[PDB]
Amino acid sequence: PSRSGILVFDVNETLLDLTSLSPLFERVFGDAKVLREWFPELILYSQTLTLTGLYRPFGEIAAAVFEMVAANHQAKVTPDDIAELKTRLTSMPAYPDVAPALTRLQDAGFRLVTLTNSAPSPAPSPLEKAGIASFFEAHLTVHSSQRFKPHPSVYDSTAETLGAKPEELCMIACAIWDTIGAQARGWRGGFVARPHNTPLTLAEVPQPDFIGRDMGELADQLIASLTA
Amino acid sequence: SGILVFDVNETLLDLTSLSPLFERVFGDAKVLREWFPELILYSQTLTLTGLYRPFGEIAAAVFEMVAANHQAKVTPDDIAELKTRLTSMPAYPDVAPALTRLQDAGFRLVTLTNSAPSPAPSPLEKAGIASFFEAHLTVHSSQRFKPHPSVYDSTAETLGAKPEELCMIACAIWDTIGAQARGWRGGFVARPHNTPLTLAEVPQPDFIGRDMGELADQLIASLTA
Repeated sequence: PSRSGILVFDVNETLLDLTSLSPLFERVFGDAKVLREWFPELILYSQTLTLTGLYRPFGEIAAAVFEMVAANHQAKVTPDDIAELKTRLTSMPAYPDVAPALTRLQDAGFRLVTLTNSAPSPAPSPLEKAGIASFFEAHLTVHSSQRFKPHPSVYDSTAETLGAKPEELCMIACAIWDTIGAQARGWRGGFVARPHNTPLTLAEVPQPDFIGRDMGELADQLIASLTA
Repeated sequence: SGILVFDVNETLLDLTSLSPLFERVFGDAKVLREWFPELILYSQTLTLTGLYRPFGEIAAAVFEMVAANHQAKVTPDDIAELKTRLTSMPAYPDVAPALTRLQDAGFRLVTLTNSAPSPAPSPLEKAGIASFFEAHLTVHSSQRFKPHPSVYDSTAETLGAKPEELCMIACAIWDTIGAQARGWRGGFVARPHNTPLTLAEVPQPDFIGRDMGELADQLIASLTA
């Protein structure tokens, strides 16, 4: 029974702050801005392996891509750097606005779930460390699909697992590519702006059903919609 | 004998020629290196989700998206200039000699690109190197971007070739990965800001050159290995 609806949250960038990796980019590359290059490269190659029928765990593509991007700049990279990337990736802090919005949405009767590209860790997971894991009834990953978002099977198997119908699900992300993936499967999409994350707009591509400049505004819209 | 299938953007045609537009709009030409992966990422996203728009339009919408991300102002004029520049990239100096060599060596030469067909003249025609090729293929008719398996299979089908007779040439390792997954050979050419991805269990390129001349040496070598 979905209640107000099921809200399926993306984790990296959406809940957890990617700029917390900056220091490592500042040091190794002499420019923190390289973060904004390495990340799309990472997403790109995860969707590449997905399209060609290959799978390696996200953190591993992340390390290979960090190496790749390093070579591209002629920047030196030690096995120490790669381990720190793993450390920082799995320890990203939650945006301050997340816990109050999760509280409000729970109280408004929403079911709350996470769906990430990141492979299962041993405990503690990044959200556990961040102190926000317990807001959610389930924490799912692409590892069981052996394919990255936005492949349809990631969303479909998630809806299966939750015994939910697409009309009852809402994918929440700051990445329009993830909302696009979910909407194409019949889910609703909810966009939350994060610094350096604005929506893409393109003909024939459904827009998000809900948009907020931050998680609190998005929760205003999701809650408003229950009675609107 | 062997069919070499060349990626076009970045590989044959010089992407850094877009720099002055990134300089002007963003106060930093390096933003080129953020925009371009976002573009490829979104093309692949559309393909994965059953959506399609031409590459040049994804390019424009991603350019706007990245502008907003930087809080940089962007007018319809800036977008128009992106189109013009995307369709006018010059050939790297090393291309015509390498292609002359490969042709004289007996290779069939073919191009394959994500970019939609335009009215003549094409980017390759303007650069003066189109005529080295026997065919210019695009993903357009199939409405799926590289590296979706069907792009390569439909290419082999179109050329009446089997996978063993084909070698994908790109500075984009994701494109060589795409082709090798369908049993093609892959040939990687370093271009500035492109180095190979090395990842466990992902096939490496069959051939690697630090430029198109060196790549052509290795391909000419494997003729009687």
